[PDB]
Amino acid sequence: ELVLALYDYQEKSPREVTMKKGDILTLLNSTNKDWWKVEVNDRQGFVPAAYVKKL
Repeated sequence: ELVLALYDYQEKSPREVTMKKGDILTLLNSTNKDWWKVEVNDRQGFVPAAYVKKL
């Protein structure tokens, strides 16, 4: 599944990754309601689920 980044997010912990608004990310795990695991080109980690939209 692909998600679209609606906002910029800068990583704030070791498990997070950074994304820019408009990035299309690969969604790896959306089992948590708040934090989803994504791949943003050869990095994998968590971003806030509210800040992305599934395509």
